[PDB]
Amino acid sequence: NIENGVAHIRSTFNNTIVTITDEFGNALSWSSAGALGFKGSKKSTPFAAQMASETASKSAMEHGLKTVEVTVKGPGPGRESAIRALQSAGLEVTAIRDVTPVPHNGCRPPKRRR
Amino acid sequence: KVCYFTANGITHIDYKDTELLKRFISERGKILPRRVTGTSAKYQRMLTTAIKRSRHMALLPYVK
Amino acid sequence: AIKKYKPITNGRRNMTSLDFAEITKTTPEKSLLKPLPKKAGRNNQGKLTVRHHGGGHKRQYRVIDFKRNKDGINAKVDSIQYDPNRSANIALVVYADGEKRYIIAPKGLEVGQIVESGAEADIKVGNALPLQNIPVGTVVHNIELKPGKGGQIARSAGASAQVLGKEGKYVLIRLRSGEVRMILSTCRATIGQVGNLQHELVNVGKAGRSRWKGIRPTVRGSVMNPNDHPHGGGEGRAPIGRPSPMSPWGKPTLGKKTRRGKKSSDKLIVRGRK
Amino acid sequence: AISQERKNEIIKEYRVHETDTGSPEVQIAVLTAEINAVNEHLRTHKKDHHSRRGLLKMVGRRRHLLNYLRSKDIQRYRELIKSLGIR
Amino acid sequence: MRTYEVMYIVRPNIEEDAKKALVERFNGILATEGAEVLEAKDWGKRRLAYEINDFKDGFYNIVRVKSDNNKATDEFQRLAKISDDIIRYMVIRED
RNA sequence: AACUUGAGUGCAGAAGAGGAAAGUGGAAUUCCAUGUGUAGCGGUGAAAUGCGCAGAGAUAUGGAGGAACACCAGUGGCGAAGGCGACUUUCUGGUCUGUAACUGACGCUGAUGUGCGAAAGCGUGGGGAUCAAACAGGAUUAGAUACCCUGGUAGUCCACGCCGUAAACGAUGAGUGCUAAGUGUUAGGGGGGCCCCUUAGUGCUGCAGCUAACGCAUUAAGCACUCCGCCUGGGGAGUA
Repeated sequence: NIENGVAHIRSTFNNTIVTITDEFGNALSWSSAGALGFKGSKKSTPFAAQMASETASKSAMEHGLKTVEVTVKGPGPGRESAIRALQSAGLEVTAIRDVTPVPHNGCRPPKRRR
Repeated sequence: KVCYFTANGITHIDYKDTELLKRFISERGKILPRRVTGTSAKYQRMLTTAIKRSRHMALLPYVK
Repeated sequence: AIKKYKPITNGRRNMTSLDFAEITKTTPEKSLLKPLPKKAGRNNQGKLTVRHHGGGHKRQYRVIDFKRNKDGINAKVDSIQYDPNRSANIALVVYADGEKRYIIAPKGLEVGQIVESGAEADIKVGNALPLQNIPVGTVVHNIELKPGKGGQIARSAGASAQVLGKEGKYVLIRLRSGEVRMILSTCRATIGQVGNLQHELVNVGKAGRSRWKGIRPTVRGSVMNPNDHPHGGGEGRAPIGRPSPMSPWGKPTLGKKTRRGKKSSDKLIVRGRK
Repeated sequence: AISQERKNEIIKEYRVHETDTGSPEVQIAVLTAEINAVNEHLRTHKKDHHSRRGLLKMVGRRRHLLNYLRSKDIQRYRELIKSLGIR
Repeated sequence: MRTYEVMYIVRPNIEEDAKKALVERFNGILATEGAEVLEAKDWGKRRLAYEINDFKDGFYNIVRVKSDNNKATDEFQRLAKISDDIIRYMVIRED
């Protein structure tokens, strides 16, 4: 394409899955922190998210991407480093919307640890 | 602070009055706590009912 | 409802019967009754083809309107009656200008309710109208499969299909088994579930009461001789000594799918059950 | 339960004198209509246990008012017991 | 005695000739069985706060009725459910 | 025989997730079908089982089904208690305020009795998304039939019945009256947005007084009167 390809970032307490798709929800490329050789307790780190984002960002430029919408889904440590890893590659981040699903109840949350 | 339902004298909040309700729904349609809006306990209840009626009739967003 | 007999006899301990309270007239009509001479499993040659079928109480056939096609003329329910040839009850209906005919009794159809066939009909229990005009989500019984043939699908006590959606010339319908399928839109149904919803909860009790509906005893194959059945023979009681339970005529019986392939209905079954 | 207009005709029917609302002939009669109304409600909503509890309090109030009336004068007790259908 | 306000939404793609055919008939049941409809207002094609059956807009009609039978409003909701033109309705007892 | 203050009724008002039935919604989870998509996903303290390469995870659209109702939401409200939170309608219970129109003690408590009664459990018939006793593994340990992880059955949901137990607790029976205050909040009333007075709830400090102490203190565990239930060292034993 030319531009307007949204990027979905899944930052959790584990690896950060970063995927770059077009505006109509068609995946171009993707790169998680686990696909970069990162071991556990490395996967959920700001450093790993930095390479995780730009690794998929370079694959986007081959299709000619000049506009990204950052849709972040998850409460993970590697969120902000991921977004600054997209501007550092020159992807012209327009919007920062959080899409972490919030149930209006209606499901039994899995039991917590002990 | 002042209630706006006692100050101006409104004794019946109408769910068709979307403009009046949009002052208490914040940025998501989320009902604002009465501490933030300063409406009394008596009117926080009939305002919540009006808001929920408007949401069902698509006069106010559930989320935004 | 179900009446539980008191254990006055052993052969009658756990027996149960239908209270027959929804029925209102206990006698048929001379002009909508034709003869049914029991055949008992025998064919055009005279040989037993289906088994476990024999003597039973006589029964008169009651002509039913499965093809509800009197379109426009209204009809009054005169009496809900008992039918011996089916699980559900039948209801006499008198049409607004003189003719009378039987139908299948829906769940809460009451005496004196009005029913209408047609295409401009309302969506109420009993009225029959084509599947192009039946809203998505309605319980329907007596569903046709072919335009004008007559209801075939869903006709036994407690049978109900749900119109679930559309395609082009076919409507999607979830039949009682759990199968979703498609039926041509120009075919008729009838709004509502069929009555006698408690027919499935009855207990028979007596051997003879099962031997009054025309059932005959069925012998377990594990006691016939080797020349009578695959499971037969053995000195003593024996397990099934084969890789699979078998049928009298030599064909696997616990799992083998016996639906002819290459049928002209395969393009119409979406998901299946049973 | 019973509407206010419905209650008034019961008041007028069994009032001892004019402007009487508290005599144990109108109170008993009003409760009888009220009791039958909740009884009719519970024919459909059988498991309305919370409403049924208020019915038992009304029955007790009428029973105590009937005991008081009988202990005061038996004539008015006999007239009230037959008009209302109370056994 | 009892006063009801009925608001229903009609799909925004209805044919204009059919709109008066539907609004007429549906205020028709609201005047049956002792119902004496007082107001019958049109609110116009407003924007819905969210998509309803893949619709972004819709016609709003508000009808106020008064009757001590309540079966007029029940008959409305029974037919409003069946009709594919009405996509949302709500009956409020107003006192 | 007489009387209204007790108790009830009448009239004018008030608030409420009080209960039952039937409908209508939005978010989310799961599964299914496709489009894009490529080598991981997931999880831990580290793992691994596990799901993937037969295309998983992710992403977009659509569909099916079940369950619960974010924000409002609070020492907030209602109910005798258990308990009751999406919205609408229909039936329906209780409570509070004011008035003083009516009856003139019609009241309290209450053995036996008769009903209601969280979860779990049972029967019948449905339903089954999520979470899951038990069960399977994978780990940690010296061992781990446990905490951790991966799944997973009954159950969790509905309709009828049955069960009748909970740290069912304010660990505080019900009714009535009296006895310093201060300051809140909920629902009303009357006077001169503010102030004063007042009724009923719900809170926090705090006098007298009580207590072994902790503490209670006008919502007593103080001062009095009526009625019921219960206790008489610990085990054996809530067992015969």
